[PDB]
Amino acid sequence: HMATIHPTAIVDEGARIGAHSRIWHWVHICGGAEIGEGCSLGQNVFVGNRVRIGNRVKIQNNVSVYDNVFLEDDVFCGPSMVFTNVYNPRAAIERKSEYRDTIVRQGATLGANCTVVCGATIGRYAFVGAGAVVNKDVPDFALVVGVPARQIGWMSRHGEQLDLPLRGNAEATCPHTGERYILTDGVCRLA
Amino acid sequence: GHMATIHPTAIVDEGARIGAHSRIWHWVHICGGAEIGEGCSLGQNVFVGNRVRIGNRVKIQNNVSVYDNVFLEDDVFCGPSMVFTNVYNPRAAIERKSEYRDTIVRQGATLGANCTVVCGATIGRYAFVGAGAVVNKDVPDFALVVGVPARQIGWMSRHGEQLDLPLRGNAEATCPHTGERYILTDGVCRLA
Amino acid sequence: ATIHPTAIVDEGARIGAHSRIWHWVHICGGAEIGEGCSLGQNVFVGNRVRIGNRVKIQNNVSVYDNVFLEDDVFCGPSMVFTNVYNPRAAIERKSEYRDTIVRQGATLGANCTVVCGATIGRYAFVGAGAVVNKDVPDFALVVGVPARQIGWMSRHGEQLDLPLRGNAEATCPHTGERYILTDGVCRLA
Ligand SMILES: CC(C)(COP(=O)(O)OP(=O)(O)OC[C@H]1O[C@@H](n2cnc3c(N)ncnc32)[C@H](O)[C@@H]1OP(=O)(O)O)[C@@H](O)C(=O)NCCC(=O)NCCS
Ligand SMILES: CC(C)(COP(=O)(O)OP(=O)(O)OC[C@H]1O[C@@H](n2cnc3c(N)ncnc32)[C@H](O)[C@@H]1OP(=O)(O)O)[C@@H](O)C(=O)NCCC(=O)NCCS
Ligand SMILES: CC(C)(COP(=O)(O)OP(=O)(O)OC[C@H]1O[C@@H](n2cnc3c(N)ncnc32)[C@H](O)[C@@H]1OP(=O)(O)O)[C@@H](O)C(=O)NCCC(=O)NCCS
Ligand SMILES: CC(=O)N[C@H]1[C@@H](OP(=O)(O)OP(=O)(O)OC[C@H]2O[C@@H](n3ccc(=O)[nH]c3=O)[C@H](O)[C@@H]2O)O[C@H](C(=O)O)[C@@H](O)[C@@H]1N
Ligand SMILES: CC(=O)N[C@H]1[C@@H](OP(=O)(O)OP(=O)(O)OC[C@H]2O[C@@H](n3ccc(=O)[nH]c3=O)[C@H](O)[C@@H]2O)O[C@H](C(=O)O)[C@@H](O)[C@@H]1N
Ligand SMILES: CC(=O)N[C@H]1[C@@H](OP(=O)(O)OP(=O)(O)OC[C@H]2O[C@@H](n3ccc(=O)[nH]c3=O)[C@H](O)[C@@H]2O)O[C@H](C(=O)O)[C@@H](O)[C@@H]1N
Ligand code: NA
Repeated sequence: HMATIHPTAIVDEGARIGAHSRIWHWVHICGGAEIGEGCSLGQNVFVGNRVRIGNRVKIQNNVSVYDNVFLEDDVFCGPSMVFTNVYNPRAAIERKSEYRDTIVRQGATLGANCTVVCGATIGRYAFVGAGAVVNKDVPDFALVVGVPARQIGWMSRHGEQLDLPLRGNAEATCPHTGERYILTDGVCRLA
Repeated sequence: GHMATIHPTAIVDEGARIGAHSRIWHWVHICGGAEIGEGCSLGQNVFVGNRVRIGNRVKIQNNVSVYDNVFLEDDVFCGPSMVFTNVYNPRAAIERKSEYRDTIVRQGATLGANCTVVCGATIGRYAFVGAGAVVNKDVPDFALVVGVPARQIGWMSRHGEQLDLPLRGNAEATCPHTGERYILTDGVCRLA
Repeated sequence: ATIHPTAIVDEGARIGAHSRIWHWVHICGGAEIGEGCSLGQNVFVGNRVRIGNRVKIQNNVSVYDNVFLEDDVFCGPSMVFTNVYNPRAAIERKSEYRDTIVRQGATLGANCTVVCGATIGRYAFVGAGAVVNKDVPDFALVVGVPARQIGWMSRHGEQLDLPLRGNAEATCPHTGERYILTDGVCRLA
């Protein structure tokens, strides 16, 4: 049941990778990293030391999970999406002491080639469209697109838009499962 | 010296079909189901899935992952770190391997550096997707599209320069490099 | 320079003291890299490339032929350079490369893209994800697709209290250094 690791991958002494996880070609994981069970890390992923990745997190090719990135259970990182840890980098000024956290909450989907400016929290089951640039917190269930990203709707856990306004108070059901969502002052939650 | 073939660091899985005179560079991984034509170039860290067909003289720059259900015709150009997809609405907790949508890129299309194509879109012959655009709808033959999301702003000749053609209606234009004539018919561009 | 054993640095490449080359980097034999640089995972460097001193290049950056990086340039993770403006696979355009010159202290944010031909000014700052397709003035802060200027960044890397255009003066509070905006061009006084 131990994690399976491609022979071309480099997992540095000390790293913790949970059962049933799968680590693919030319992945490098630093020794501080903690990765849960049933994760998948695609070709050329990088993982830093100051990183916690939960269970069943699927990370596509070419994603660098840097120090100060935290991924909850069931997060999806699409191909070539990009995390950061310094807000205002300058090569002349080492900013390793100024890292900002990026927290991605359970079930959030980070679309292909999106970018997340450090300091943002991405809420539970949020959905960041392909290519978006996130530079503010993303509410639970929010669908955001564009550069920079702006909220255009709400996404059910299953991954389809809810017939719910952005603002105010309202209720709606998932078009697939029928489960109910409540909007209260512009914040969406599961009933 | 000798012509480069397949860099020794590449991994080409048993079964892959690669045409003559193609060049596969450092730390490329090609899956066993893939078919790749003649005269192609695959840059550093390319990935190619199993359910993939790539034509002839397809030039793929570094860091492009040609996933299952992407199909590239002859003379397609994939710019550095452009991005294909195959699931429209991914959720880690919901496996969607039976829900892949095709991305078909027709002959001569150019996909600019760091663009992204949302699966399901078809990219027309000799289309031109500007650097960093995000394509989420079909792109007509010859269309020049830019932006997030991508919008059509012009028409690009086979040579790769804008044609003096309006976006809609009927019109004609000539490429000054080749003298090739183009006809627009109710907003659809073709070579004469 | 210190070079990870998985990196491939082709014979002829010049790499200065105190530089660090990380996992599965490939550097071509014509490249010139200065002192105190850092090249992250899977970086690629072409032959017709000059990279100055103390240039920090994060993972997944391809520094292609005709890209020139001055000292103290920062290239963020997965940012993207180009060298052909209008590529077509059928038409080899290796003779038509356009230069991309990135001047001293400029920062290229994560996952930005620079269309070849642009010059990026000294201490400019290209926001994460921007697509640059025009020259970026010294100290300009630009964001968006395509990139548009929204302010001015000090060397330290925080916005200066200057109008977007016009004539004005400002001081960096971290260093006390003075900036002068003359006819929309910012400089150190
Ligand atoms: C967000 C997404 C799921 C579409 O959701 P949807 O509910 O079907 O939304 P629609 O297509 O109706 O689009 C709604 C609006 O948002 C815009 N939009 C949708 N996705 C967008 C994106 N990624 N970037 C910018 N705008 C986008 C649409 O253009 C439309 O606006 P318009 O009418 O002004 O043109 C899809 O576009 C997307 O980004 N998928 C991600 C695919 C991916 O990253 N997969 C990775 C795994 S392989
Ligand atoms: C599209 C491209 C070829 C320019 O074509 P062009 O016919 O010269 O067009 P122009 O530069 O006149 O631009 C026309 C409009 O489109 C905009 N535009 C052009 N390219 C754009 C891009 N990639 N993204 C967003 N907008 C863009 C321009 O800003 C201009 O708009 P504006 O007048 O409102 O500012 C070029 O910008 C590009 O994207 N090249 C791709 C380079 C590449 O990917 N190379 C990879 C191989 S190394
Ligand atoms: C540019 C940046 C430094 C913010 O600078 P700032 O002076 O704090 O600017 P603000 O956040 O006040 O933003 C000012 C405006 O520009 C917009 N903006 C800021 N950064 C943006 C970006 N990258 N793309 C698009 N828009 C952006 C903001 O949304 C705001 O406009 P709005 O009011 O319409 O929303 C930051 O967003 C950024 O891009 N950092 C780069 C991180 C990176 O690449 N790190 C790499 C090393 S790990
Ligand atoms: C990766 C990281 O967090 N980078 C931040 C950092 O940059 P940098 O150029 O100094 O790099 P870097 O820490 O040396 O690592 C470079 C590469 O070496 C590899 N690397 C490095 C160390 C290690 O122990 N293992 C390893 O694999 C691994 O491949 C790694 O990617 O400081 C910058 C800053 O000051 O603003 C921040 O903006 C950056 N986000
Ligand atoms: C690659 C791919 O098509 N991913 C889709 C997929 O995700 P995932 O995390 O389950 O991955 P994955 O199939 O295990 O392959 C991961 C990596 O392992 C390597 N890989 C994998 C298998 C193989 O035979 N060879 C190989 O190299 C190779 O490097 C590969 O990149 O299911 C998602 C979903 O359900 O929504 C879809 O959104 C994703 N687009
Ligand atoms: C990389 C580069 O500058 N590409 C430009 C080029 O495309 P292309 O497909 O012909 O490639 P390429 O020169 O064969 O190199 C491909 C890969 O082989 C590797 N490579 C290649 C040669 C070499 O000596 N060493 C090496 O590592 C290395 O990994 C390299 O990335 O001609 C196009 C064009 O005509 O418009 C331009 O738009 C492209 N910007
Ligand atoms: Na990218």
